[PDB]
Amino acid sequence: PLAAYEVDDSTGYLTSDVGGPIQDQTSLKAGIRGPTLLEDFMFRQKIQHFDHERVPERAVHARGAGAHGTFTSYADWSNITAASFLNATGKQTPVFVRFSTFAGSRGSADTARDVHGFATRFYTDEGNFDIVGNNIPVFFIQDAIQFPDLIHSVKPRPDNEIPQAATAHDSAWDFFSQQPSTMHTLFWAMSGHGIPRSYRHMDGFGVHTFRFVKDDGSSKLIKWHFKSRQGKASLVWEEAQVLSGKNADFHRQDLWDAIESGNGPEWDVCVQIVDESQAQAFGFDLLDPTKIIPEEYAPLTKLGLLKLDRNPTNYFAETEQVMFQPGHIVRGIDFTEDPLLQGRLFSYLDTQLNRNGGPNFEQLPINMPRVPIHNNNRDGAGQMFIHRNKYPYTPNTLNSGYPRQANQNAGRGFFTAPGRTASGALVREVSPTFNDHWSQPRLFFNSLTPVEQQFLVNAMRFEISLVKSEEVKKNVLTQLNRVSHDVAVRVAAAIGLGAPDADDTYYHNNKTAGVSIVGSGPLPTIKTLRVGILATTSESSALDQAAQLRTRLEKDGLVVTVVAETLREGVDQTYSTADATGFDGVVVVDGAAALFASSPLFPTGRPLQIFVDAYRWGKPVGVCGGKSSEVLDAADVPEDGDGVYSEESVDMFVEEFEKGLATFRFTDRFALD
Amino acid sequence: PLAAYEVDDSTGYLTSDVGGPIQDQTSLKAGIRGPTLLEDFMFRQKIQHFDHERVPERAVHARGAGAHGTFTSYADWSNITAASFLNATGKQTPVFVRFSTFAGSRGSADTARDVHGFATRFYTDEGNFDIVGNNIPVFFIQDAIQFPDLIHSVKPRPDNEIPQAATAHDSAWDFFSQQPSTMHTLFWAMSGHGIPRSYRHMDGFGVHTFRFVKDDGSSKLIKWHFKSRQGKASLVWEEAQVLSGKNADFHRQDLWDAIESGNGPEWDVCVQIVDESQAQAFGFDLLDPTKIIPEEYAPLTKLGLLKLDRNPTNYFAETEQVMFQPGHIVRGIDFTEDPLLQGRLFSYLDTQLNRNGGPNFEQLPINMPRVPIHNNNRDGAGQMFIHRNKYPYTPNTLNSGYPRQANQNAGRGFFTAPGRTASGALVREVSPTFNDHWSQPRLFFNSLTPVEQQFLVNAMRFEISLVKSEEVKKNVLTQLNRVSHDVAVRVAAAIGLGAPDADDTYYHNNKTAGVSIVGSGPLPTIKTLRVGILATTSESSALDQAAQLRTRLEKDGLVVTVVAETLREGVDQTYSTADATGFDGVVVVDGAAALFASSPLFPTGRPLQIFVDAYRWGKPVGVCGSEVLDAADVPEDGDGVYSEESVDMFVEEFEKGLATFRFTDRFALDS
Amino acid sequence: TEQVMFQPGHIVRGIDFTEDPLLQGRLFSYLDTQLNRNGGPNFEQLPINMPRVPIHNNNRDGAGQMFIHRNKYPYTPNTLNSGYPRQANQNAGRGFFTAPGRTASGALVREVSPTFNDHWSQPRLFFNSLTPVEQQFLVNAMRFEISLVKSEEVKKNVLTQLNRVSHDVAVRVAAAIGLGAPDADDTYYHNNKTAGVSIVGSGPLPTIKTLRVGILATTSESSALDQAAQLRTRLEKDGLVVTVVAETLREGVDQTYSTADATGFDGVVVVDGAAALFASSPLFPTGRPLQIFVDAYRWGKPVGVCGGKSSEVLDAADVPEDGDGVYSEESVDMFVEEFEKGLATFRFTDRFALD
Ligand code: HDD
Ligand code: HDD
Ligand SMILES: [Ca+2]
Ligand SMILES: [Ca+2]
Ligand SMILES: [Ca+2]
Repeated sequence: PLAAYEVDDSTGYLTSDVGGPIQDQTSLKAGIRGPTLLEDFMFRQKIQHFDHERVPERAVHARGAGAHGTFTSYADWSNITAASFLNATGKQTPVFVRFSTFAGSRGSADTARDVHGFATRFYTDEGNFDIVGNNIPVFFIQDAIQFPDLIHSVKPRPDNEIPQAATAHDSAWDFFSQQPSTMHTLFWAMSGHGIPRSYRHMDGFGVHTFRFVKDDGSSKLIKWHFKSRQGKASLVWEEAQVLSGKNADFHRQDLWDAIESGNGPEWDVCVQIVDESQAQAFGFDLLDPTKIIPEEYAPLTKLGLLKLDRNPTNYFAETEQVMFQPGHIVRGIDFTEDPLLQGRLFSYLDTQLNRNGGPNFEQLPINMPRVPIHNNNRDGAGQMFIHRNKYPYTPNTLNSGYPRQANQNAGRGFFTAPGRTASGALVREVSPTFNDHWSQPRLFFNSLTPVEQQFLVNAMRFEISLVKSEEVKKNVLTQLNRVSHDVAVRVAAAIGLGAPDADDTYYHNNKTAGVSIVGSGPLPTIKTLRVGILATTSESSALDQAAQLRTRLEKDGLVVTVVAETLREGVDQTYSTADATGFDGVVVVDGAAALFASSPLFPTGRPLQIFVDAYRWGKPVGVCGGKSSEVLDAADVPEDGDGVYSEESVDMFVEEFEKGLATFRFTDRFALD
Repeated sequence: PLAAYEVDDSTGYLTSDVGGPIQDQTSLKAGIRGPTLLEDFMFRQKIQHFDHERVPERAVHARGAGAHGTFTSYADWSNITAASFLNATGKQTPVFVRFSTFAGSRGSADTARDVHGFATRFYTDEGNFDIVGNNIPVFFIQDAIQFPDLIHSVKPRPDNEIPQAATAHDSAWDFFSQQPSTMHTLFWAMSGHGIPRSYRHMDGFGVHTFRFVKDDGSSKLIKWHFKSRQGKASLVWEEAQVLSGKNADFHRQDLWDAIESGNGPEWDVCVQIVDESQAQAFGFDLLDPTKIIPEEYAPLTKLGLLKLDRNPTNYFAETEQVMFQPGHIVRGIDFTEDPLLQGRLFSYLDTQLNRNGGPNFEQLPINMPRVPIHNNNRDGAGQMFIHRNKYPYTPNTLNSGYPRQANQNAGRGFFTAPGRTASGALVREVSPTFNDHWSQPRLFFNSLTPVEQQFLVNAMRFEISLVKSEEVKKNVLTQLNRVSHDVAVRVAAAIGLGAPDADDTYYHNNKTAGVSIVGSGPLPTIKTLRVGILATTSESSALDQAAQLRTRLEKDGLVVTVVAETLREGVDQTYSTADATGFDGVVVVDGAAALFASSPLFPTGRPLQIFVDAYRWGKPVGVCGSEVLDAADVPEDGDGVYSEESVDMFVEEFEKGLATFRFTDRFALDS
Repeated sequence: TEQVMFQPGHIVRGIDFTEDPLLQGRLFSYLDTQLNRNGGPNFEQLPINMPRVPIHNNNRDGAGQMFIHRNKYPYTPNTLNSGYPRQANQNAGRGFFTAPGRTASGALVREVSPTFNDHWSQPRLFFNSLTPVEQQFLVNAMRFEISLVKSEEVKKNVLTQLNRVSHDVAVRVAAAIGLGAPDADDTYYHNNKTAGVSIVGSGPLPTIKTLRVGILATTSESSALDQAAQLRTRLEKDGLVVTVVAETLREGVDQTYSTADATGFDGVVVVDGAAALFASSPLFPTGRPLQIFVDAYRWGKPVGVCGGKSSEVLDAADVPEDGDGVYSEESVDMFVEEFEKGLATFRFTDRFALD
């Protein structure tokens, strides 16, 4: 896809950047034990390059990972949009997607509790079109001017830069409690959507209302929804924390691996579409980025399929250097007067100057379009083009009036939706239509399962209990209470304050479909899911059972890891490196039962800790071979529990265990208030 | 110390950067539901600043933390060096120190297994002097030109950028096994030195041989050693991994807290001093940065005290922007022909152009000297001075010959040690004197305790089992076996390969003092160490027990956290947020026994897991008030296990255990 | 000077923008372009750019950050820094505020207001307001530049636009470049004038202080230097900058004929003791002394000979004694009094031909 820019070093002699063959292993010296010479250009070119390898990390979403793929349109969508990449059944457009967390710096853990980015570039035949989205459909704030306040509050305290990749400190919760617009996103981040199981098991949302614009100039309002074909799934917090230490790269590795194994993830690219006249028809303002349109009021139209199926060749060149902009817009789409979106337009063009160090960042292979470029932009540091047109001004006669102006009527220009209008004073004021900060957070909460609601309360309990200021904590309970009195009461319990009296202004009982994770049924596929098989070298029997299990499980697309004391034929991982965070389900072969009752080869109690951890975190666990009580009794796991399996028959074991993998989590193991 | 540069925003109205009062909470729009206007300069100035907040992270040592302090000279050292900061008994020089890991990016965890940076700036009355050191006294490679090879191999694989902050992958071990100079630093990194308990519980080393130069021109060869006065301590690996998730900020938080509480860490700044004639006298070449001088051959001389006692005011401005250079040298010190050192001098000047974006990085407050600057450097982006001298060239008459040249005999100039010499062909060749890559790794290994040796084998077992390539794994065994056959046998066992036959060229039995962690006796102080008291709100007796334990422990300078199901008066932390990685010792109060036998307030089994984790990780653990110890399966007769009715008897025992710090009998040994 | 970074966005309370679509865009440009010049976002921290009042805001970090901020809670709204800094606006803290009478209405358009469409009437007003010679100078600048335009079609297109402002201008510029002017097109012609835009019409200068007088002398006669010295004293008293020019430097001589040029002077005086120079030396280029006097005259400057013998200098220069702005007195005092009026007059525009 970027094949034209690739550099092959599978053969040949080392050269400088200017093609002179050289060596690079010993410095030039005055004598064998002498000082290094200034004239050693080999040394200096190589070390200068190294000294300058790094670029500024993104200001937000610094930690992330990307892949190439393809978008395919299901129809000719000319009836609703002029957009070219949507103009034909089966029409294919190359994409590049980067996923990310939000707060953390570029080496922070994938499995922090955070908002996640989901940024998609369509290299369309009428220009690059970016949808720069998140895994959560609403944002914290209602005006782009507040962006640095939010980000300052969420990032580490600036005297000591503590804590990394976390909202669990005074400043973030001070901001949330003083700025109540944040409530809706906060509730999302405190649910399982804050700790998704993988990039593949989350959705993407454009967040803002945009416009679809036909060639005749008429427009409709839309929201983007990228709906996962892998299903929605999350971690539990106490698993996430351990995972952040055991494997900071979990999400990027999961994505890389799924793509390498031929299981590249897929989304349905959907929109909600409503009329301009419905901007305030739903009990809120469609310009307000803190609100969703409940699916009951407007259903998804599936536009096409997004599949990621190709890993990058060089992470830095492709993933680190990709520079998205919501200003990368194409004919057939337009902006709205969402004051959050409005300010983003400025920010993303400006910030790339910081990252790239110069104005020619669109010339980087990953940012280049796949159609010709005709304009009078010139010069700048790092200019890679050699322009032939020596009259780069409009209007001209000396280049015969080229390039020609493009617009609604000619050259398939972008155009602002011609129905759009402005009226009134030039104001720095907030629309009173934006003022209800609480009803939609309550709607979201109502729509979770009882155990899911517990998980969310328990996340707030965790975070707020780490806030040092009593006053901030009181202010936090004040805002929570406006969403739900019960939530305030339950989180106050953990922090030894009293909740304030019920304030019912915004209370209600309504629910909406499609926002719950635990409620979304079993996963539609178990391909790529990870099964750990805990075995031993001390019994040839155990290794036999493991091999039999492997054969049967791998037939169904599961990634099987056999664990034992030491590596050898058929064993993938040692107990020393193994951890429950590494598996979606854990099986002990009964040949290995003795290990679950000391070794220099692994930390004491490791085999049993993996089983106990997996059970406590809600995963399918079991013993295969028929003798289960020694292991289960050691783990305090009840033989009759949901998602606990015990069979002698390998075929029967796997048939039951695979249902448990699709269920994914057994939530009956978590206590409720 | 940087007070002149401080900005106070505790009062006043919001202004732009040019002092015009503004607001910053709502955009300017055409109508109340209208589009944002280009003429909103309040918006654009604020968001432009934010857009440009980030600067490139350091190419290595990107993850770090810093503090201000003071160095105090013990003596007048004029008899060995001309260095002004060492020229009088009791002479004080402000310092700034940054500690770091090595491989990880910004945000990665403090408790990765890694080499650690320990970079010290002395703002002397004769210029800034930097010692840019590590916690390990030898480096991987023997020539600066190999640095990008080492770093590429150790940092994440460049197709997918995995794994973060770790040598546990094919490329690192490919390089190690192909470049055997790496063996000595590798053995250090695979020891407890790879996972120190804090910045305060590690030493600092200059690594290279440098020269001390007297005013009379004569020179001696030296090594810098910063010897911790808190003692040396490490984590265990299985604890460190969890810690990296539970608190990535563990080291920087430990440093911040120690300073805030009046317990700023101290080091004795030391040197080994030897004659120029002894360059090759110790069985290796003093120019070779992969070798130590055993303390048996050359004892340490204490020059003065380094103390850190002041946290920064703004992390970015001070810690992130501090730009160290070994080129920051002062009269009385000189370089050697160490080819690793030689190339560092180029690198650290060049690299600040990347970080700062321009040539005036020395004008940042944290980089400024504390004496006047007189030179003819001019212009450049971000120029902060207004130079009065309009004839900035030498030689001149129009500025009366100023600034004047400084040298050995005038203006206290820096001078290259005058005895230094060069001879021979201009070569890109390695000295044969560098060729022994294995003896000193074996020296180091020999000097560790039996269980220390086991930890190191187990770290290699852990990492090498993750290396996918069979051929790389075999190549690694070939190298380890040249250091020790027994090491190669023991790590080969974990990876299902056969160890190669013993090859005894570099085997020996010698030991050297001062390199072992577990062997270095109990900690000389237990101030700052963390005790978690596990209690319950369901019994008032439990809280009374915890409160009484608190009073007695805090007297002795320990940081006490009382844990229970929920927060209230006397309780610091919930079981939900508590972890054994957060404590140096764990005490259960009798009255809370029931908890160790389910709750919506914390994950199932959390209270007993803390206690069990702590025990298995080697910590002092106890019950104050056998029921608990049974449930935990912790033996009452265990070293570092405590069981006492009386709070006074308990504390007195338990504090002895905190000084011992780790009970290593809890770890299995090979064969 | 090099580092000063101006912005129209540097605005204060009591002033506001208009919807001038040129002004509007400038506001973006000057903030952005400083990133290029400075290489980073902290350009307002350069000494020449700093304000002379306290700065209170939550801008942080960036390359070249020179401040050490004490406020560790730089976000609004906060309680952890007690709500500081406080928002400033019309009603509090002397905030900037957009003029509240300001309003917008209509479609979001990339369209030009028809109110902007007269491009020619005001150029005509400007031209009408210049003096005849001044109009000739303008025509001649156009003649100079347009004759260097190589494309025939461009030159024709230029004549088209010129003709819409003034047919006479089009005809006169066209004569120099060998094309015909298009026929008169009177849509925008008029005879209106406006005050204060003319240079040559704005009367004598109000002060001659700082103006430059070159006195051309010689070392060959000790009387020439005595004359130069008398003139210097008289002229410097009135705050003129006097350069005495001779073949070589010495006490009283400021520069050599070799470095001297008419472009260096607002007026040129020859002391009649130096007449023989105006009639070869290794010390300056052939004919330099006469050339300085001839250039000065032809460029419209006051020129003169002081001492009483003028005819040899004036005749060699083809300058008429009775010319305006040509002076010839024996008396130093009388010479200076006359010459200084010529310096205020500044240029003698009768020396330039009209169409
Ligand atoms: C006005 C400032 C501001 C506001 C209000 C937004 N952000 Fe943004 N965003 C940026 C300022 C910006 C940025 C600082 O300009 C970034 C950082 C790196 C970059 O290229 O743009 C960016 C990064 C960026 C990334 C990473 C892109 C990549 O992977 O390279 C994603 C996914 C988003 N943001 C998503 C959004 C969502 C869904 C928003 C709310 C609807 C949002 N941002 C609000
Ligand atoms: C030729 C390249 C070169 C080589 C051979 C070395 N390094 Fe280095 N080091 C760098 C090039 C580098 C650098 C890339 O230039 C850094 C990164 C950021 C910086 O300011 O300098 C640096 C960072 C740096 C830091 C972080 C300083 C801070 O806290 O800001 C420390 C502590 C060290 N290194 C210490 C060492 C030691 C003890 C070495 C072996 C004796 C050594 N380096 C070899
Ligand atoms: Ca904070
Ligand atoms: Ca690798
Ligand atoms: Ca730059």
